[PDB]
Amino acid sequence: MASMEMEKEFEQIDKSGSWAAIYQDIRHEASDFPCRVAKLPKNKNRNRYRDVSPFDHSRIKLHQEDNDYINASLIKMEEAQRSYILTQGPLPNTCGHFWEMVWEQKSRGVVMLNRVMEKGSLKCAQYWPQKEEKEMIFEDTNLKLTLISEDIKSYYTVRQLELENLTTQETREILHFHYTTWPDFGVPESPASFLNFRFKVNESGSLSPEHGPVVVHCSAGIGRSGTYCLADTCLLLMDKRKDPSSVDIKKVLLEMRKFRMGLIQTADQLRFSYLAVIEGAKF
Ligand SMILES: [Cl-]
Ligand SMILES: [Cl-]
Ligand SMILES: [Cl-]
Repeated sequence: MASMEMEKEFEQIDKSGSWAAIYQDIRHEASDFPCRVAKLPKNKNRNRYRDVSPFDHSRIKLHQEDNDYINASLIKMEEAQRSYILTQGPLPNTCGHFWEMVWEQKSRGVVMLNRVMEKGSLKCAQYWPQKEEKEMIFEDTNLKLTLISEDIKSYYTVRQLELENLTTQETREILHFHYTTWPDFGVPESPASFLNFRFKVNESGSLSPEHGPVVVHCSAGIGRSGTYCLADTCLLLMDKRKDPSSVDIKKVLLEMRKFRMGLIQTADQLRFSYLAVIEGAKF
């Protein structure tokens, strides 16, 4: 019943053509916090986009002795009982930092929402190994990463990776959930594949409470990644709440934007998030 209620509002926004107005209201209401660390001169080459930075209060800090900076934010959705690390696609010089973050934060799942190249432009470095016999060694952070197997499906691929801390020789299995079919322009026409992908992430065990937060990225870590986090958080809230129809997607998005700027980068992404929540509410 909460799906039919939200669907009638959705149809009202469609008929009004008010998606852009609602979206601009969100942009205007969104939190503004300092990002002084991200903007230090020494961090210039650690940011893929000069206009997308983590706030100081929620940034993930690396623990090794150097420079603690990575373009990544901890989004703690307390009522939904889930935290997420949203991060940019790693750069050629930050793939060691990325896996150091995964190790130190105890994450067991990585959700990737882009292809490495799209429309003939690079969105992310090739930060995992494509071939079993060609493992990756990150000499700066002393980590080794091996492809163990992969399950390639028509719309997404799940890879079983082994991440080894070369200092301690401890190994962990990391699952790489790679949504490979987001369209080159716009958003998916239907959220069915997106929701089936989310189900596979949530059923994998990689997001058990015993493990650290899932790491989610796209190219900047705000648009497609914001859509995934927003839909997942809203659907979780529909279980936490006594009345599932009380979940207000705009309010949830504003709460997420306390922890990372720019989440949801277009009105079409906002509409898609509503559509995904409406459909997932049925199930
Ligand atoms: Cl500096
Ligand atoms: Cl709410
Ligand atoms: Cl924005």
